[PDB]
Amino acid sequence: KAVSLVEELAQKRKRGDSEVALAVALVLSLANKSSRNAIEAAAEIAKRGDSEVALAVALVLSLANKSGSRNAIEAAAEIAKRGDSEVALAVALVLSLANKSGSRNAIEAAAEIAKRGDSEVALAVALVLSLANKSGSRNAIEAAAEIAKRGDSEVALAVALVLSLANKSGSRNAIEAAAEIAKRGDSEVALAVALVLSLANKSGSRNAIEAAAEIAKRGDSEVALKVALELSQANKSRDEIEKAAENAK
Amino acid sequence: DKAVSLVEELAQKGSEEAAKEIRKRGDSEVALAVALVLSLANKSRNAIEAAAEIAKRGDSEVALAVALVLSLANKSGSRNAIEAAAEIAKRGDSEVALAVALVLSLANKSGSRNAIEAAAEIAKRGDSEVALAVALVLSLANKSGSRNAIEAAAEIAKRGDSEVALAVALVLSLANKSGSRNAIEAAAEIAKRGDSEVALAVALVLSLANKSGSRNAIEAAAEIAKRGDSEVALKVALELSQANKNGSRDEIEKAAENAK
Repeated sequence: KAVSLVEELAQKRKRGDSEVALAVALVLSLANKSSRNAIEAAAEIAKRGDSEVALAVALVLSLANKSGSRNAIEAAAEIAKRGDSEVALAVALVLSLANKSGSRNAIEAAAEIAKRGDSEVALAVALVLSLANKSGSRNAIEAAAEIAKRGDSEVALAVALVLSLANKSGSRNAIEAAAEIAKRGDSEVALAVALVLSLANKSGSRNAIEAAAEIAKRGDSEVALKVALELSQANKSRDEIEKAAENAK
Repeated sequence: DKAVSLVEELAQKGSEEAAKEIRKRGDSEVALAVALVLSLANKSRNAIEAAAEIAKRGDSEVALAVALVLSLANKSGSRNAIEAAAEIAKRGDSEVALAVALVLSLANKSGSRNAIEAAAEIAKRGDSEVALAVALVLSLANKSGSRNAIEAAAEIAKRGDSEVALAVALVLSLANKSGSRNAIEAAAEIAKRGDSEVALAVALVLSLANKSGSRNAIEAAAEIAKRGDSEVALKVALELSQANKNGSRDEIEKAAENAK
């Protein structure tokens, strides 16, 4: 029967694998209601006969119609032509997260990442998006959009570190400053701060963590590294962690 | 019509009604999606039980993500990964299913069984942030083409720490853009070590070396990475950062030699 649904949707088998059959029906059912290139791409997948790939494409395609951005529909077509499940999935995440983002910058950025089709960028962007969506600050979501727009794997990975590290500190000041760093959008500041926060949390001193949030807010790359040095060596005297924290204050 | 038929036929087969609801809505994407979800459940008990929750939801995005994770749980052929996928299907969060799909898919394409073992663990923990961060380290190890990095990625994935994975994926990524085979070589050494403070401190140096655009700086940075001394990376990072700000092409090469 599945071949019938794929055959009807195709026309409008010899292998006989249900999943592939249904999977492709999706790829064609989604293409036929979309972009001439989209329909053409969906066909190429059907000829491929890959269970995993057909779904990822349909998924990126399903997410392409939800945003509406034809650039997303056209970008999904090229990913369908590339036929790499890694690229499709990572773009699915960025697209899915941009939709749940509630930001048109994020949606516009996500479509841009789809065109470029860089797997590494989309995943790192999807991280920064996943964190901004959980942070609950309108400014952070736009910071992520700005980051995703730049299409830089390093800033996304450096900012995601800072956001992730702040969320584990439970310190509103640290989170407040973390969103500030994403706005600034500087890879060198985020990493220098990512160290400080990482080293404060590991030392497990609220005064160290809050001192770090102070450093982050100030956003002075050299100062974070100076404290990172002072904080690192103490980690290697609970009496002393407070000293370097106060000094950083 | 066939969509509701295929879903209904598979729905009759020990299913827990929902098919009538989906049929009443008459959405193909949801219908084909759920059909795939149930089809994958039948051949695979909690999965069959879990798939019904998806069917009643009538959500196109979740059904595919779940079906995808299910499809990959079959190709891995690891029972633990099947059960893990069922718990994710019970949640019905397309984000977790997607991020886990990647880790599972990337672990399958890696060829390391430690990795596939790890990928299954990630599905059980169902941590959206860890699955993505690991997927990075995995995606980067599969592209590096050094069997040790893949096993390094498996170890990282095994520990289930988003910080170490994000710090390591940073150095690996930073090394791949350096074009320096020794930097890439040292980057694989860092991931094996598995130290977050070391990788970050090194990620800094590399970030600064690449930015300054001095091959001496990069090769010096790679030397630092090989040593793996966190305190020494930050010292050079400070010396390197301040040259990147002034732009003294004569100075950058000076602090690069100092790092040796």
